[PDB]
Amino acid sequence: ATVQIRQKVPHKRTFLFLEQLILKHNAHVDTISISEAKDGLDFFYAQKNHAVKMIDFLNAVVPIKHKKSEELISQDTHTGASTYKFSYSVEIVPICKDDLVVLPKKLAKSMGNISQFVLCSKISNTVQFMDPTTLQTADLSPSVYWRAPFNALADVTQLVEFIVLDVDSTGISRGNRVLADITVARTSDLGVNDQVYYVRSHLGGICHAGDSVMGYFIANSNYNSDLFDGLNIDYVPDVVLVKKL
Amino acid sequence: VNVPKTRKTYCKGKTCRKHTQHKVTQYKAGKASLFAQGKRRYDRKQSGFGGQTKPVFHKKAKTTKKVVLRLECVKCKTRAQLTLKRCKHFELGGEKKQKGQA
Amino acid sequence: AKSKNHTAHNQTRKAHRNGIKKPKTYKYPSLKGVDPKFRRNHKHALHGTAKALAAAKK
Amino acid sequence: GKSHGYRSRTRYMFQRDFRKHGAVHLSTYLKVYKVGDIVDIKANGSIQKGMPHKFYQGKTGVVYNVTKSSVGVIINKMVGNRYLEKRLNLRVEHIKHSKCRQEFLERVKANAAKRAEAKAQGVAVQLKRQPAQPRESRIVSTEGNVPQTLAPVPYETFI
Amino acid sequence: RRPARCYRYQKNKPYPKSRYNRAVPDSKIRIYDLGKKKATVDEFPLCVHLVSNELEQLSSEALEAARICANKYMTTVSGRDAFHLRVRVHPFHVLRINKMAWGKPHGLAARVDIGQIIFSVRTKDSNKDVVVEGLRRARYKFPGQQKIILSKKWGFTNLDRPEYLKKREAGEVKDDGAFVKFLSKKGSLENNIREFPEYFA
RNA sequence: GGUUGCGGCCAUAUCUACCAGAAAGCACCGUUUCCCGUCCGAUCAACUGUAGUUAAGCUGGUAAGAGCCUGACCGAGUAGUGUAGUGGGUGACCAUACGCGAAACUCAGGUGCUGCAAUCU
RNA sequence: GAAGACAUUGUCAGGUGGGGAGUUUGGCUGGGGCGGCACAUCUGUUAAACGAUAACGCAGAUGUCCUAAGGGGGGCUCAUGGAGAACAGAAAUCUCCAGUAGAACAAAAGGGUAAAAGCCCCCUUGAUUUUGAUUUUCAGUGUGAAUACAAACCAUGAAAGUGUGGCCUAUCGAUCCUUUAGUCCCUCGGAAUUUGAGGCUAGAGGUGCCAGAAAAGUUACCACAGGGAUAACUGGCUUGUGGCAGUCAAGCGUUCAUAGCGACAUUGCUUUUUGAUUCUUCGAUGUCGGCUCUUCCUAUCAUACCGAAGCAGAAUUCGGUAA
RNA sequence: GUGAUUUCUGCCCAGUGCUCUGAAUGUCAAAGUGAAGAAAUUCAACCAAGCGCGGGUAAACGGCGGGAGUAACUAUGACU
RNA sequence: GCCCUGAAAAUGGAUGGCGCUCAAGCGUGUUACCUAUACUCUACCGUCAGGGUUGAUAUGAUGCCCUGACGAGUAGGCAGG
RNA sequence: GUCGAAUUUGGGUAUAGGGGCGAAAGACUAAUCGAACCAUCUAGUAGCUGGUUCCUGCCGAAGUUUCCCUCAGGAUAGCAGAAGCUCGUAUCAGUUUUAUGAGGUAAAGCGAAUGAUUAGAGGUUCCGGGGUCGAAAUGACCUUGACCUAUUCUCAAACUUUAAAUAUGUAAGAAGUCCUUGUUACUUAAUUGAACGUGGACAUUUGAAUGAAGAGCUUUUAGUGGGCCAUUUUUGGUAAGCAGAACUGGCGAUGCGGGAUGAACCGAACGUAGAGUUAAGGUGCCGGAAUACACGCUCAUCAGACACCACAAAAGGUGUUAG
Repeated sequence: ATVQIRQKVPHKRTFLFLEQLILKHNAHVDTISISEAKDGLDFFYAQKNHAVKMIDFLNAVVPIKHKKSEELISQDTHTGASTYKFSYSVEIVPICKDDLVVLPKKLAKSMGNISQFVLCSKISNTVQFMDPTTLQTADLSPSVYWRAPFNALADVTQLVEFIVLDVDSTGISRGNRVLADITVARTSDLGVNDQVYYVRSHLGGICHAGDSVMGYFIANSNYNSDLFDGLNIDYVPDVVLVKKL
Repeated sequence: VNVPKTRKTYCKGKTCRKHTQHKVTQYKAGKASLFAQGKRRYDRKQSGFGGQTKPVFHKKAKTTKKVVLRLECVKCKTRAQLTLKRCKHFELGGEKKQKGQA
Repeated sequence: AKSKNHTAHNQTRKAHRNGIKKPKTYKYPSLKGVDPKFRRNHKHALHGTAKALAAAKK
Repeated sequence: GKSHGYRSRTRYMFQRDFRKHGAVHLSTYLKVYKVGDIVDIKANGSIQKGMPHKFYQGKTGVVYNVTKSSVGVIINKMVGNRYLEKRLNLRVEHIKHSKCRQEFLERVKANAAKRAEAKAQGVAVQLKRQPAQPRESRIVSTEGNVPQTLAPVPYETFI
Repeated sequence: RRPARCYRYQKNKPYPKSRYNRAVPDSKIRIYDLGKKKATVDEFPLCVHLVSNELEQLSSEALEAARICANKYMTTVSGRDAFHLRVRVHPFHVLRINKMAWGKPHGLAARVDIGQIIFSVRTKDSNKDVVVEGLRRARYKFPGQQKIILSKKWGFTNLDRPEYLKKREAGEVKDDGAFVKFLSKKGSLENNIREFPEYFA
């Protein structure tokens, strides 16, 4: 038996996180050995039944999709139990925790009538997206994802330093001090001549003056997704603030 | 990457034929503009029964476009195109680089 | 159904049936690739020495 | 995956030397190349511009073109049952004369002198080379020279 | 563990531990010098070798088992301070097992050639018959066919028995602690007087 | 023959340690108005060859020196290797036949040669 | 009687629509699936001292980054060690001597580099225009990359000179369709003007299955052309493994190496295990087990005669001839 | 749909379906209306159903776990 | 060195069989002898190449004649029948 | 099993093919059902199996390169035949010698760099950590460790100063050499160079060896693109009549003498015959040919008898023979 775990992302973030949580509940009790790979790691389970216990652990914490195959070794004649060698192929959804993700049109109008240009907040069993301009959330089960798989537009490496000047709140809040207009300016164009950006963000409560936040700076990127090309360009924000520090 | 807004390169406009100052802007695609020839053909062929008659490309693998610049001369106003390599971040103008900093 | 991928056996005996023969030479080789500053002068040098033997020696 | 780059398998062949690193000496630049000079190719590893492909290490060609920092060299190369005529453009650090051609020019000047001098006397030009001949008979002397008898040795180990 | 008949002949290229290998089992043999290993060269004149005669591979553990059996014979007969054994052969070649296609590292092996010395013992002249039977009981542990040759040289020094005495009779031999340094004519003349006071006299 | 300028091959020319250097040449050296350049006339610039020295530089000599370099019936026709056998051996591998042939080691010697122009008891 | 300019029917237009129709559901591969990319590429090695060379061989890289990390000139020397200076220590700043690269050069590895190709300053656009010749993979086609010139216009430097992107080896893409720049030229064919449309020359929008289709499952109800090119059974080669037998002796056997046992090592046999391989059969060799019956083998449980013992007898253990 | 009788038929409206005496303008075709143009056209506003939001729905499809701390110690079919 | 022990497999069997013991065995040396479609010489066929020949041969110069070498073959190509 | 009822059954009549009917099996629908029977479109298509008709003469292959949703298939280059054309010692060559280049394998090296590795010794402390004299020291005095100097044992496919053999580049003269001096828009301070010439000189030893059933050039087109074996060099594998490569020879396509027997080994390549002599192997008999000659060894209650090849080991013998 083998639970082949794969994720198609070069920068592993969720793949690091699964190694920490596999040890907390300590699901690795029945591993004969642990091998790794290019884009994941492989496990070895002395009986068939120890592997099905593990997939039911992975179903609760991370979006997966699995299927099985087998092969013959012995072909025993008397009993009939021909001692096959099973294999389980697990694939994770390639969206990371703070990706910039442009939704397709049919999927965006199905859930919440949300705008297509969202972030990600809860990387857990369902993937939760969040519109940073106007706060509204929606969940995406893996059964809805793999029937039409898309990609993430950006990743956690295209983030730029930003320096907050003030926090101008509008007042409406979901649970986390929503829709604060933030006057922000990059670390690069701070000392040189004055260039100021002004944007809404969900980061209203934990944000104060003189602080460093990270965010996507859309105005200088030439993306090449067709979902991004099928938008209305003069509605796209310039900056999407992601996190503090 | 970063390119400046003012670039001095060769002009070919029947009066200059020499290096003059150019302005640098970024290339934008342009509208699809139906009543073109392939569109009036494709508008005829879809009509009727039979459904989709042309292939629709799905398996896309790139993540960047090449950056194209259009260089407009300031004297004779004769534009010229000039391409660059693939890059994920293209802004022009700001952040002239300084090496010695904290 | 695997197959034999690559070999160079019997490829030398096939080449030595018709011969590995030279391009074998020419007088007055072609001036494709020569410095074009040289070819532009070399045109006029032959035209003068043809005119020189034409009028003087007959 | 397989790899067939422009300088593959050239780890040792383009190394410089032992105790000959650094800039090149100036007699390389002062040598003069005319059209038709037989030149050998030996790729210098320091000068990257104008550099022959890894096939042409050691081959020998004819100069047909002379330009600013470079020469043109024709090389016969086999593929299949056929010799092609392939032209290169090498910078002058990578090129050098073949002395075997220059020693032929020195042998021609001797052949003109042997013919002209022996025409005045008037017999027996004798101009060709000859391979080495089996040697003559000769009488060897034992005077002050006794033949020293030898024998095969017994076996010793000394390990 | 596979029997050593599988791993007997030198087939593959030498495959040593390096930064490309990164993982080996530990060597079975660790200690190479036995007996009184702080003894001058003027003490034990007679040297006995064990020369191999077939081009083979000795495992690291066949070197270990023979090293003990040659030891425990010689100490019980002539005492543990009457000999000096030195294993001339170091194992470095890594053997691969295909434990069910590339092999995982399995054990270390030696690369023994014809004429190569495996063991070497230097003793007294009177303590000769104990040593030859001592290496004889180490011969059953190795594969192949080995033979014992008495050395014509003084101990481990690459000089013969009469040749060492005439250089030792002049003040040309000084003892570094386990081995002899020699005088050379070529070199500086002052520093050959700090060393060797008995010569030039 | 000494020196200077310009080089060629790039250790027989470098490296460590002492000693000697007539004549001229180099060099150290002396000043800060200008030209220029520095945190600093130290480096660089400029002015004087005057006030001073061969102490260093530099060339040369010594060392049973270190390195390098040519050699050799020095090791060695050894290790290797092409070709041939219904040759040996259970195999591993080794012999012979026709040919080619190292490196280390050992010993003996060596310690820059030269081109163009100038100038010197 | 109810109904009434509504419904109804006719045509076009959005929504819904496995109730139904049509099709598709990659390749390599120690069977096929899962994985992997050996499917485009790069360095070192395998590779057997020119070149060429394979496997799901080994150790690793790539889909980027850069108006400076590009181009030219000028200054200057680094890694590290030693000896010194308030706070100051193993690590801050300052100084001196040694310092052939042991540093750095955007990145994988391998080349290369010392009055530079490194570090620090000054000025910049050659990362530009016009098309040809050549090298590498190669059919001497494409695409990618590169080298050497010519005609122009420029950068830098006192000047020689170098510069047609990154010190060199990888970093990327056809027809059709859309689009922009260029000459502001050619055509819309009864004749003109203005709009629109079509052309020429040079770019971009992309095919990663990378010489480039637009594409989900299941069949234990199954079908046809075929394959022993290829699996499930016997035979064959092999012996890791399984089974069996030797040698050598450290030690156990209350005090003694071998009565009986035998650590650490080492040489073998066997084909009743199980693996490996795909040679024979897929126009079929009826594929478990038992019942029934004959013969063969010895590596001997019993019976015959013997040898040894830590064999007093009894009972037992070890070994020989012997099927 | 389940399958005589006796006896019971627990909790869950989130997903997917179904459904409604629910709010109003996010999406929003043809026809029609307004503006620019000499006109082909172009551009904007308006904009039915359905979707989306909100409510109901398990004898509809189906689902029924984990983690901590409670006056040393202890952690439940307790409690938070 | 030879030889013996080491040395155990299933139908009855294999230095090819018989059999061999100062060999009809192993090591080795000298001569004689046996025979392939191979080599040497001659005849015969054919193919190929180099040649001679106007007199007729009432004919064939698509013929007659001279000299020399060569001959395997599936797939396939051409030629005379 | 059931036998008075959801019973059995005649005749009439209704339901027809993507349709019927079904107390539900994908059952039945004229011996046909996971979609009938009959005719036509139809000689449907196939990269997949089977067959493919007369003789002789002559020449005679391929399983390899690049590309393809390509791997049971084609295009393309290769090998092959045919038809020839221009010419007839042209100048060529699976070869060697002379001269001259190029390379980093075999070996070698570690008191040579990088990287592993053994043993003691000589040193060094304002400066690793432990005892002692110690109020303490940047004191003295032991031990354990680090470094350091001179030695020592052993190594390397991805280490190297050095560096073979075998292979491989070119040259060995007519288009060549030398003297005189014309041309130009290139080049030079300069009729200085450059490149091409005019005119004269220099011939059979006109520039090493051997061979040349001719040399050069073109057009067109068949089959093939499943290969396998042996020696030496080699990769994965414990190993394989296993998998994957390098140079040459071979079988496939090919008989004949020999290995009893066999696609591949050893001899040797073939028109029909006669005579002669041999190759590889053989000469007790089957069997053509010496129960020849000569010097020794071995006696086996499993002898031994011929390469590829059809097997045997470590270890022991006062069996015997020579050292």
